[PDB]
Amino acid sequence: YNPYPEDYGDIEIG
Amino acid sequence: DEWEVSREKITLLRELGQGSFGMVYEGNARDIIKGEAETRVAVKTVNESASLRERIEFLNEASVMKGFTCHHVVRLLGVVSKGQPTLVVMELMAHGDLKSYLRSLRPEAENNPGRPPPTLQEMIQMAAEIADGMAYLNAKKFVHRDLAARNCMVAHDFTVKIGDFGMTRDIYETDYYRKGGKGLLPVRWMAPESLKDGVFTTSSDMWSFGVVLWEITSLAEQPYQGLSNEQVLKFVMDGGYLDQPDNCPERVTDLMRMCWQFNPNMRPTFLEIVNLLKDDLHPSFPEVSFFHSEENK
Repeated sequence: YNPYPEDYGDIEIG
Repeated sequence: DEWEVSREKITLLRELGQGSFGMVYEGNARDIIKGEAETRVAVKTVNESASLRERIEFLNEASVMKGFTCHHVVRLLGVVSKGQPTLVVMELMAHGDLKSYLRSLRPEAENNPGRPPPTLQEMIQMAAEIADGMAYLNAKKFVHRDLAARNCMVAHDFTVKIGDFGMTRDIYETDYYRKGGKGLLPVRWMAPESLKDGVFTTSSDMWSFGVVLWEITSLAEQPYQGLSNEQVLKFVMDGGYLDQPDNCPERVTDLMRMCWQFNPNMRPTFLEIVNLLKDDLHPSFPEVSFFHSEENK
């Protein structure tokens, strides 16, 4: 049940 | 609660790994599944220092899962909500998350379990299972928003199931969920219109499904390697998409391309994916699938 924190990034959408 | 489990029935054995909101454990649960005196389970918990938002989201995710019954969706087994901490008890997936699983099957992987990489047949089976779980979620009027190999789980018998509903949202009233603004987001899995307009629909889950196929065929390489998060955001909004992995089977390439149509209205549905694949699957599939069930109406 590995976290992959690098698979998320702080970005703006919309 | 029909979901409540007595705390004394749970024993924690070891840490499985960090979940969205806190540590997940492998545990034993007594008398949680009819016919089993004791069952090995996954137990999700909230971090001691979780923000208020994270504490709320952890509880919301457990709540969402109470409504689901699908062979291709990881099962909620119970909640310990008396006293503290809250324990969320789920079906243990013996082979972990699919991203970790795929990475272990690389020829050079230190943890290569001594088994060959997925065959075309096995990749098609995985695809149909993931799409069936997603078809179910869509029929239940939820959008997943974080479909990715890391959020699919692999059972003892190698059946793949959708897990991790940390970003999942109800779409019953409108068929979409909109959330513009800054966020910690799975940018490499997100559809151009999600990036542009903040909109999430079953069609944007379909885009992510395409990336899952790309992960399966690349043994979970990182999508858009060499691009930063901000470069991916630009690239994809401007019509960019991933290249085909080395030796990617053509059947799978064709599907990926369809999932990555710029216009969401042109992408397939999850029901269409299962239907495309329905004649190339294990004999048990119609016995367990949402697709072949009376519920699929």
